[PDB]
Amino acid sequence: PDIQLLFSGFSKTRENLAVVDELLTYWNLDESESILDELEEVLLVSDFGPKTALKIVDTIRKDILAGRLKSGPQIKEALKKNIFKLLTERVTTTELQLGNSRPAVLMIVGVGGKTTTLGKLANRFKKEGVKVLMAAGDTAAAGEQLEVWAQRTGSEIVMAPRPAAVLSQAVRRAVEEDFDVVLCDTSGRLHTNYNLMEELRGCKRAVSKALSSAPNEVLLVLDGTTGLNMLAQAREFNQVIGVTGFILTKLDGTARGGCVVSVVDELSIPVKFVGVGEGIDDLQPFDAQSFVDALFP
Amino acid sequence: SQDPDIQLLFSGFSKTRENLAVVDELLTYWNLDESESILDELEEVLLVSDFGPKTALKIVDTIRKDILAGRLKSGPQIKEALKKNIFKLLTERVTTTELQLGNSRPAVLMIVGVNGGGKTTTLGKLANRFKKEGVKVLMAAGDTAAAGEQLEVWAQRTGSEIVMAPRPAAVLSQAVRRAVEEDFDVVLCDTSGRLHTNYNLMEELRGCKRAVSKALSSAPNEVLLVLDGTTGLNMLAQAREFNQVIGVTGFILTKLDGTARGGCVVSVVDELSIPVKFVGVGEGIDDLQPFDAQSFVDALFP
Repeated sequence: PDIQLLFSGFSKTRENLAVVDELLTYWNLDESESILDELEEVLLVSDFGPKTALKIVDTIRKDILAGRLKSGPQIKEALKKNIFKLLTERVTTTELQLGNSRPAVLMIVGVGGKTTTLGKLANRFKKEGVKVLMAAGDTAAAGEQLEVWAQRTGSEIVMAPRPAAVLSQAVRRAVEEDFDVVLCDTSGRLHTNYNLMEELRGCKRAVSKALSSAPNEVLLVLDGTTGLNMLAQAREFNQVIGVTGFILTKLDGTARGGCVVSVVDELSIPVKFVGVGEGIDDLQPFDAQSFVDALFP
Repeated sequence: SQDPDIQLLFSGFSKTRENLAVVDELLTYWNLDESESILDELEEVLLVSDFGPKTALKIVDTIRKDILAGRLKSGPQIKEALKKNIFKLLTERVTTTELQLGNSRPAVLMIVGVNGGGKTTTLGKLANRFKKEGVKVLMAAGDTAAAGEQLEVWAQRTGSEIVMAPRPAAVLSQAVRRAVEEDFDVVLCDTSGRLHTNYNLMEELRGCKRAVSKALSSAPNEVLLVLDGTTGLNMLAQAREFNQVIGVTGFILTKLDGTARGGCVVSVVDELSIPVKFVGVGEGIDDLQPFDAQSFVDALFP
């Protein structure tokens, strides 16, 4: 978890949020409700969604009316703590759960971003001495793009033609050849239809048939530049297949960084990685405290 | 000037237009094999500018059908259809963007919304438009206490008269009565509002509407909801809430020069079926412009 990569990645979001400090020099009990309305609107500008911003600021209001918070600096500290709590109190661990046995199998799903993320995940595993096999289940440039990442990261790759058969072939090969992790690509569209839905579920079934412990992770890749708008496709994908974690890409230069909090809060599924740059190492594991410190240093 | 200043609109939407500029590049990669992939990418570019998921879905879905039907066969043609579909969404369902001042005077416009200061500023810039057209304006400080003082400054800058306080309904009714007696052409009313309505505030706003209609049965002629454009699509929550309290006849979307999320204009018209009547595109007093769907589309996609 590279702190300066996270810090630079959230610089545009942090710039909108910087007005919060200015706003809270103006705090006293008499002028509080107006100031908190303005605070809530600052959060909405950074894509904390209406419900998330409501609950963050509502907790602060109760604490003020109860006498627990009685200064700008104290309110600022409560804001940070409440955001940390929203990111952590309900969700399971941000860590990948690879289990006891090998191979672990990770399915990557979502609506090019997926291909890039797949490559950067492979690079992380390779750096730790882990033996990776990629599976090109997005059936045709997708397969070729994935091949470049394989060669680039020193991973092996299984290619096509039916996605389910590609995935099951890769899982079988990994079990036979003592691979530690299989990284699967899958087909997806912005709007799911019956057929695409049937295909993705069929992929999950083929994977579980080839290896009953699989998939260990289903990771949904979302474009952070769409901000809160990503919730619609996230809800849809989770209806198709049990998503175990999110990967939010392209957060670098987004001003809409509050969407990270909203997606965790609304969907009760952890964000596991954030993409904070174009570099191969710019896919970072998510940590709630580091994220909060990046928005509010 | 009932026509919008085109260069003010153009500069006002520059941040939105810069995200939307990638559309042309994207469409250079368009062909029938990758059509579905390209249109997904297109739809995502719209989402970045806060065309909301439902609005972006229906814009692009029409293009998908026209492609499958053979009507569209090129990047340029798809680009043209994109612009036309946005124009249609902005115009096919809503009533006129014009203010409806009616036959008799005074007309009465109530300004509502969450942000006292945005409302106050909008009120002042509306007044300035009326004054420039020779219209005699009376302001009513119904947001009951700096709100009243801020409005007083705008009354002065614009040469408008003002009625001040302390209950809002009584202030509004006093101003409407005064306008009828003293032959004013338009009364511009401020009202109280918060980000989240409670029972009491809700009741107060409804009480203001009732006091206004009792003082003059043709009033209010307009109920204009002022929304902060920098919150983008997030403004839909407070817009739905206000329209449940009082019959909103038009939106005013402010601070649009500060955001890339200009698609929120389309989303609000699409979702709420109520026209956007003005857009605020700068800090200048003349930077409140009357809305026109064609001009807006040309500002996003020149």
